[PDB]
Amino acid sequence: HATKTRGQVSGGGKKPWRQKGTGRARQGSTRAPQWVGGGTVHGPQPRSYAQRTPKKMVGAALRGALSDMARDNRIFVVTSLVDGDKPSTKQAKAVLSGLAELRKVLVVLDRSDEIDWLSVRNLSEVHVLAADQLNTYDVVNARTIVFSQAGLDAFVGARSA
Amino acid sequence: ARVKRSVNAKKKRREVLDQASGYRGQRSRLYRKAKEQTLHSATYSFRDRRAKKGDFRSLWIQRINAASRAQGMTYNRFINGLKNAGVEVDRKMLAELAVSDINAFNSLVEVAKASQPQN
Amino acid sequence: TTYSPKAGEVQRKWYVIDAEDIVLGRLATTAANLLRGKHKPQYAPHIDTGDFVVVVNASKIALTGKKATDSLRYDHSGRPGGLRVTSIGEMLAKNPRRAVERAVWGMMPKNKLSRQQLKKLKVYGGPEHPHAAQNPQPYEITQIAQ
Amino acid sequence: MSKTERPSRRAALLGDRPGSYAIARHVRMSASKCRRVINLVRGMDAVDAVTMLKFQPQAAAEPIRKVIASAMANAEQTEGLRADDLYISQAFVDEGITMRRIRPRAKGSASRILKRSAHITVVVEPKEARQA
Amino acid sequence: AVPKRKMSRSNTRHRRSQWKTVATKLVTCANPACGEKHLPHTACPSCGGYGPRGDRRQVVEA
RNA sequence: GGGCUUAAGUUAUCCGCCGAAGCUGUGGCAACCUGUGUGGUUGGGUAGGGGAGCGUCGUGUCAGUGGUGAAGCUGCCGGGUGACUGUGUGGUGGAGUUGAUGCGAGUGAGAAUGCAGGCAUGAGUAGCGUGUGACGGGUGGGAAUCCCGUCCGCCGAUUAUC
RNA sequence: GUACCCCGGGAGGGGAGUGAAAGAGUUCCUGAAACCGGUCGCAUGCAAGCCGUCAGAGCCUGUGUGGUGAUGGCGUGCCUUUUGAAGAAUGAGCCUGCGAGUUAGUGAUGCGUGGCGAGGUUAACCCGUGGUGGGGGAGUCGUAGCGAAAGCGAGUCCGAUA
Ligand SMILES: [Mg+2]
Ligand SMILES: [Mg+2]
Ligand SMILES: [Mg+2]
Ligand SMILES: [Mg+2]
Ligand SMILES: [Mg+2]
Ligand SMILES: [Mg+2]
Ligand SMILES: [Mg+2]
Ligand SMILES: [Mg+2]
Ligand SMILES: [Mg+2]
Ligand SMILES: [Mg+2]
Ligand SMILES: [Mg+2]
Ligand SMILES: [Mg+2]
Ligand SMILES: [Mg+2]
Ligand SMILES: [Mg+2]
Ligand SMILES: [Mg+2]
Ligand SMILES: [Mg+2]
Ligand SMILES: [Mg+2]
Ligand SMILES: [Mg+2]
Ligand SMILES: [Mg+2]
Ligand SMILES: [Mg+2]
Ligand SMILES: [Mg+2]
Ligand SMILES: [Mg+2]
Ligand SMILES: [Mg+2]
Ligand SMILES: [Mg+2]
Ligand SMILES: [Mg+2]
Ligand SMILES: [Mg+2]
Ligand SMILES: [Mg+2]
Ligand SMILES: [Mg+2]
Ligand SMILES: [Mg+2]
Ligand SMILES: [Mg+2]
Ligand SMILES: [Mg+2]
Ligand SMILES: [Mg+2]
Ligand SMILES: [Mg+2]
Ligand SMILES: [Mg+2]
Ligand SMILES: [Mg+2]
Ligand SMILES: [Mg+2]
Ligand SMILES: [Mg+2]
Ligand SMILES: [Mg+2]
Ligand SMILES: [Mg+2]
Ligand SMILES: [Mg+2]
Ligand SMILES: [Mg+2]
Ligand SMILES: [Mg+2]
Ligand SMILES: [Mg+2]
Ligand SMILES: [Zn+2]
Repeated sequence: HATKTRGQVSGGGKKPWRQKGTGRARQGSTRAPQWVGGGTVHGPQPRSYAQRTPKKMVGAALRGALSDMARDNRIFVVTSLVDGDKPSTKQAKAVLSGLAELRKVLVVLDRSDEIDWLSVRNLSEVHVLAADQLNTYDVVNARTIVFSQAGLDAFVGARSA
Repeated sequence: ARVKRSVNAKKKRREVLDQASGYRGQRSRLYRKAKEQTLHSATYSFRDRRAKKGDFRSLWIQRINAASRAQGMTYNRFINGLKNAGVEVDRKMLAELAVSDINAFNSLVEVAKASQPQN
Repeated sequence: TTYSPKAGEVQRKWYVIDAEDIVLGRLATTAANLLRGKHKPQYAPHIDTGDFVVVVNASKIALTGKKATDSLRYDHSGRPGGLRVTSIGEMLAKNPRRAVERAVWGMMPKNKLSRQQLKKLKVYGGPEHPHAAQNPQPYEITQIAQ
Repeated sequence: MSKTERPSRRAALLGDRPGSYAIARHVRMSASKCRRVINLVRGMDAVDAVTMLKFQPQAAAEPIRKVIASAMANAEQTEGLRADDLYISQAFVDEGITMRRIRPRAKGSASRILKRSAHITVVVEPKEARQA
Repeated sequence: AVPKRKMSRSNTRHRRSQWKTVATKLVTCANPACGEKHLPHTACPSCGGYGPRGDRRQVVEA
């Protein structure tokens, strides 16, 4: 997001009229902020909103978010969804058998778990993640998480005491 | 997130133009001129809500003075007589009695006359 | 709610005062009180509740000291050198009604209602007044003890 | 919420009463100068009004006379009324579009000139409605 | 001189209301065959005649 | 100021009353202190410091809602200690938007001889830029101001011609 | 994109048609305020008005509350700047819109809050073409001070191992 200041608005180089004698207010440029078509004083400028949250804080928040619905019994683990070739009908079933429809799926296998990924990709009430990208926002937004066996194993292996 | 001022701005203007809905000239048509009079109106109303006590007490005292002087007794002697007799009927009820129940007011005048120090 | 008179609710009476040997100040205070109706328990500043006052023998109003020739009355026409001055004795001799009206008006509030009420004062320098039809009752200037 | 009995000029000016009306929009004359003659013509009988406006010296008489004649014709056609028993029940002039122009003046200045315009409305009803 | 202050609505209207005109009076043409309205002491624009019922004289060829 | 010495003047003295948003009575609100059943003290306020909020726009989430009519605009009837507001009830209108809780601001205007537009005031006022036009007829819905004609006037080292 | 008819020279309007809607008729969505008017209610031609406020009759209305307001009291605008302004000091004709405390730094220094805690924390960059996640401890602050420094060290420096 960006705006043009009085220095960036086109024109406005010269004094509009003499300082005295005209009976008009003293003006310095036609692009002064109080003019129609003039520059914006404190309008937005491009920026980044990223915050340097500590690693321990980010990880712990993730642990607490996962733990709340672990205690609430909202994590299921499946060996996999779908067999052979890949449909969305199959996994829709596997998950509806699990429970409800505000879902998170973990399949971790970042390179070749196309079967499960592309099956659950189009549900629109399922969010699919790799185990190395769980993140607190998605965990909190999820009403339940279903891990693939490999997904849970890889998350545990990536972070364990 | 550019914000346009009009929707929020008009609220106080409508309030003030409603508050100034009997004024003469610009004071009931123009928000800026109505705003100046509403400040004066609020100051006058606050001042007059406290001066009203004195105004009505003065009216009651004048009516009591007239009613008691009709009985040959000044207001000060009448009030001192009531105070000595121990009748704590106030300026207000006394004025209402004077206007409405003149016989009861005259009986109170007799009470004050009897309760006078006579000195 | 305090009582308030309603237009013609209070009935206005007619009094007559013989200004024979009565000081101008006392006469004017009494006239102002009667005209404004301050002796009535129904008094209200905003509604005329007073009575009509007919003053007779205004030419025989008593004055103390050297007022009859040293107490001056001034009028100005509103133009340069437009002052006239006459002593209260001369004014009582010539136009007593003007003198009594000036005194009463000075003692009466400065109001549109006061201007209206001052018309209720009928001043005559002689002992006779033409308002027998209105049947004015005699009024005696008195004082209440203590 | 929009629906039925939608507002109309006839409903606002007559409201189920007999009579008619006529509007001349964008009359190329000033509203005040039109009002100067509207004030005279309001409340008169329609035939008397048009005959008088044939003789009224002001330039506003002509458009107002034509409006009154048009209202009379509208009444005669849409309510069977006759021209000789109509009277001008209402008559007013509102302001229309104004054009800003420039008149050059001394010392290089330019003075604003306003070419104003008016809308004229006349409402005619049978004379029996005068005492109603 | 220049107007010191903007005149109030009451005063502006008090002065403006006096800018008006009187209605033209009109008189019925004495000619029975015309019966139209014309200005007093003026030839009838319709019949183009002038004078009383009896001694009528043509004035305007219209 | 009226008027006043027949004090409504001065003075000593006595008895009453009037008189403030002061004090007291009664009802509501608030800050602080205190042992925490009580109570006490306090609450004019510019520069300025501290604290807690209203409204607008965007937005995460949840709950929604909308042609059986959103936004906006505009009445009425109400509400709050304030900014303000109703989950009251109409009208206009025609496609969005409410509540909870967070997040982000081009977040609030009466002033800057502020900027843009619209419109008043003066005012139906001043002016309409050197002057000579008259009349008959015509045209036309409409003619002092167009056309034709006749009188008359004006320029003519230029009001001509190139 | 208004056939046809009527008044009109037209412009414009009145009927009628089209359309869910024409008071969506091309100046066309919504249509606010200044500003200009018609109608109705009340007041107003003896009155000295920072235009209000408190008291208050009458009339109208009663959609039993609202509109108006005779008359009485009290009452010298807003802002700026000032010892002090209703000021005959400044600015503002009016409405609508716009118009001024912002943002960036692994800046400086407090506070609130959260994490970890004798430790805290990464920067560049690498991986995640899948992001907001993981790696990266190079550095940096804390961990001992005192001295110009060599240096010494819970001491050090001036001093004479004072
Ligand atoms: Mg430049
Ligand atoms: Mg410059
Ligand atoms: Mg620009
Ligand atoms: Mg008294
Ligand atoms: Mg609505
Ligand atoms: Mg030039
Ligand atoms: Mg005048
Ligand atoms: Mg008090
Ligand atoms: Mg107190
Ligand atoms: Mg108390
Ligand atoms: Mg305070
Ligand atoms: Mg205090
Ligand atoms: Mg402050
Ligand atoms: Mg629905
Ligand atoms: Mg919106
Ligand atoms: Mg919200
Ligand atoms: Mg802003
Ligand atoms: Mg504004
Ligand atoms: Mg100027
Ligand atoms: Mg402008
Ligand atoms: Mg004007
Ligand atoms: Mg004139
Ligand atoms: Mg003039
Ligand atoms: Mg003139
Ligand atoms: Mg002239
Ligand atoms: Mg000329
Ligand atoms: Mg000419
Ligand atoms: Mg010729
Ligand atoms: Mg010549
Ligand atoms: Mg020659
Ligand atoms: Mg529909
Ligand atoms: Mg509409
Ligand atoms: Mg328009
Ligand atoms: Mg529109
Ligand atoms: Mg009168
Ligand atoms: Mg005075
Ligand atoms: Mg000074
Ligand atoms: Mg000034
Ligand atoms: Mg002044
Ligand atoms: Mg100065
Ligand atoms: Mg100025
Ligand atoms: Mg301005
Ligand atoms: Mg290191
Ligand atoms: Zn004729």
